[PDB]
Amino acid sequence: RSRKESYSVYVYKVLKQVHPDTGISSKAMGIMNSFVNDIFERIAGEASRLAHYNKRSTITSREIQTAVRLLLPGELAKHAVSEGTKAVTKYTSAK
Amino acid sequence: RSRKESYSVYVYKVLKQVHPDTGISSKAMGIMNSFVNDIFERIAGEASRLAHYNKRSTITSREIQTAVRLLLPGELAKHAVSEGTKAVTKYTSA
Amino acid sequence: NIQGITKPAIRRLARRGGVKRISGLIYEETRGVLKVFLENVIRDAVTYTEHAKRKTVTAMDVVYALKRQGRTLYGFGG
Amino acid sequence: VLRDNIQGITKPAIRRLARRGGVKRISGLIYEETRGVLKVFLENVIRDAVTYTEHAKRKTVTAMDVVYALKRQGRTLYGFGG
Amino acid sequence: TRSSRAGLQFPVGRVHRLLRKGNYSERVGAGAPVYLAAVLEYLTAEILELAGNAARDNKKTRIIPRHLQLAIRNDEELNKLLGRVTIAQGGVLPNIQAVLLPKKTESHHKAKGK
Amino acid sequence: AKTRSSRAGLQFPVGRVHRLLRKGNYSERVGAGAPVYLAAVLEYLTAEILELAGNAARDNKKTRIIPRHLQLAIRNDEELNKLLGRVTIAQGGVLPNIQAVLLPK
Amino acid sequence: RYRPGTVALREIRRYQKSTELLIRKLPFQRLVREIAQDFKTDLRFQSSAVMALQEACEAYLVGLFEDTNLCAIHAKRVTIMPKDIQLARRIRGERA
Amino acid sequence: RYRPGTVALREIRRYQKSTELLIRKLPFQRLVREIAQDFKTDLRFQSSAVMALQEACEAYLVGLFEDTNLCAIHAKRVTIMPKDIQLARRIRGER
DNA sequence: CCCTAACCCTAACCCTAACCCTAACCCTAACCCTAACCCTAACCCTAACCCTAACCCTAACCCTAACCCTAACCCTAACCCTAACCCTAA
DNA sequence: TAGGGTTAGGGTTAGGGTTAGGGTTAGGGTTAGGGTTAGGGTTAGGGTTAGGGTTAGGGTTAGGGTTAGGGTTAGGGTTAGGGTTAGGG
Repeated sequence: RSRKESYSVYVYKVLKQVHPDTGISSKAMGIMNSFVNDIFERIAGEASRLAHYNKRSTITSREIQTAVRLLLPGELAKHAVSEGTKAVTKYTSAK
Repeated sequence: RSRKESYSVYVYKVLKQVHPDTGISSKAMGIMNSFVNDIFERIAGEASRLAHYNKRSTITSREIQTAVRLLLPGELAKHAVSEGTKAVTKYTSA
Repeated sequence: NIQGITKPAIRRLARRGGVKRISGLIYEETRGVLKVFLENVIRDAVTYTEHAKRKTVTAMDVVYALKRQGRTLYGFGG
Repeated sequence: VLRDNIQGITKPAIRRLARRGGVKRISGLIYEETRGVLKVFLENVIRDAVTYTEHAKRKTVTAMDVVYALKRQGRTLYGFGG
Repeated sequence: TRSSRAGLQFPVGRVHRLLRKGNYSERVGAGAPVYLAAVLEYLTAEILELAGNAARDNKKTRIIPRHLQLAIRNDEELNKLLGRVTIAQGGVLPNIQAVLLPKKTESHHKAKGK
Repeated sequence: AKTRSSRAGLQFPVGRVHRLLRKGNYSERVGAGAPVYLAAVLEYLTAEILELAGNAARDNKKTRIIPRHLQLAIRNDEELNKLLGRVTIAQGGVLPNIQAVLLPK
Repeated sequence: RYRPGTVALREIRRYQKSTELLIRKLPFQRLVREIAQDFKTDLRFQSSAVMALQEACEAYLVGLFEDTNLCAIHAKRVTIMPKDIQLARRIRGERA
Repeated sequence: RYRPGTVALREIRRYQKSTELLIRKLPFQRLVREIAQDFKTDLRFQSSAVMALQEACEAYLVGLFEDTNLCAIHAKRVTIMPKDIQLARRIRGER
């Protein structure tokens, strides 16, 4: 018996946070997991490309922020950037 | 100053090997360098993807051979595979 | 096995795609296009299975070949 | 302030472009449609180059950032740059 | 845990371990995975909101692939972000063209001999 | 003897490709025969491209390689057109293949 | 008793509102195995791969039919022709 | 004195046999700078980037004109129409 | 007639035949990390066969979605002269 | 600053847009006739995992030989005049 990732508990928690009166199926969970994996792979590839182009070895939040600004269009990009900056400030202010 | 790669001397040597009566320009050299860099980047990406899919850490000649067989169509793929196997056998025997 | 795709199947596919009128050679052209696409996909899957040191084509190799060709597929596999 | 730059693409320029592309007859609104399409493409490319230059902590857009943006958009370009 | 400090629900250590194992860079930061987790959380929240809206409009209390396909094809931003994405058992939009219509009656029942 | 070019029978550098693969962070361990295979493939591709360019230059009554000859050799070969599909070459050119309808009749 | 060119919209809406499969299973599996036997013999399929390939082929055929119908509508013709699918395959970039 | 629809092939062959540039330089640079000034001001261009962008736009326009001419030929019409460029932009996938 | 592709004088025009020195490229000496092999058990893929019931194959029909001359007409680019706004180094 | 690639008024003629009717390859409903869909028997390879003895890639360390940045003029190709040869209204 091996062990798989299966991003399901966090998705269910987010769904119950935004709408506790609705649920999800196994096919929808697999679709959401594949979408999250594809987004993570694209973000990792963009960050690696930016690090190789900038002649740097480390990865900071600026690289992922620029990758999100480049992948996402406009309104979604600005919203994700604002939410990420808020989360970063909340994590920095509270150790 | 700095130092750049500039794949030019090897391309000129290959050109003189296949046709010593012709030459090359700077724009053609830059185009050939960009093409070689793009091919190398695609091969490296395919090898990394194959290594991540096969759950392995090392990279052997089989991964690059499969990447060439997948990227190249048919006749060019078979020719490149044969030339690579010949070069590998020549490097192993000597 | 090439003639397995019956005429009502292509008719239902065209009705689902929004086609209100079909000619005659459209069935044969779609059959040839599907055969070529299946040949390419099967060749890619065979190459992937040979690289993976296996014989039976699984769903993971199919997803990998679909991502390499440029058309991702969600739901099936992982 | 810069203005009247959208009408810089003259009619003979689009005529020569269509003659080079194999077009033997041009209508009327084709020039305006091609101008709008080129403007949209230039806007997208310039936005991508500006994002790349802002990520690189620079201001003047170089040829390397242009090549990177062209490769990200999906259309590689050889010869110019490296 | 980082979920009680950053105010999120997606795991950060999992993304950090995946980035360290994927061999994407030599050094992976600590705020970058938090930013990626926040972006993924916002995207998942938006997708779940769209799916819930589609399910409520379709008189359903569950999330089916049809609702996800409808919410993806309806939003212009989601269609541009996920262009060449094929969803199994999803569906298509029944947007009939203006020409593909029964049109008006010509000569009653198209008969000139009456 | 001292270099890999005299042992493998090639001219492209192998240590350069190995160093580029080690610095690109593509994998944890990069082999030694894999860079030789990549160098051989690149050498064969460069030889084929140079042969096509020389043939185009000889057909165009020229003794040099210009981007026009490279574009012509790329667009003429069906395999090179499939390998390099969406590739734009600066100062290359297009093919003057007039359609059957676009004629004075 | 109905008139032609009127009941087709009902069937179109019925096929569009449903998300079921139209292509069969045994003939598709037989064709896939016959195609795979040309390259390397002694090949097996875990059913799920054949279903994924069938779904991908269905999506590709749906997209091709949509593009052909749009091109025919633009060309002032409700019906389709082999030249329409040729123009579709030429403009889309997939071969020729 | 010649007839219409006959001397166009000579100009087409003359423009196809040449690999020179048709778009100017100063108006293109002015338009590029005016577009770049909308996002962030105080921007400079090292000429080579503008030439690369002009070459890319020329290649894109050539491809679009080729696709439009092919679609018009298939539609039994030597001339082009805005509906032809709309069909081209719709089938090609770009918006 | 009106251009149109084909041979000999030169004047700029752009690559080629050796050079040189600086980061970059291969061998040797010791070592553990992860590559394919057989010992191995049971769960999934496959072939001939009853069923009986929805639909695929042929058979007469007549009518409207298709196409080839008529005859009235208004839309687009063959010159060419005028004028103004792109194209060239400092 | 200077000069040649843009800009515009004249005009008549050739190509998209509307008309009118026929006949054939496409719809639409009906009934006699295989092939697809599950339903249900064991098995002959096929893929996964743990333990033990091996051999090629990743850890400093000096030393050399060749690839990157100048000097100059020389040798393939652009441009400058016509004279002869041929595509067409």
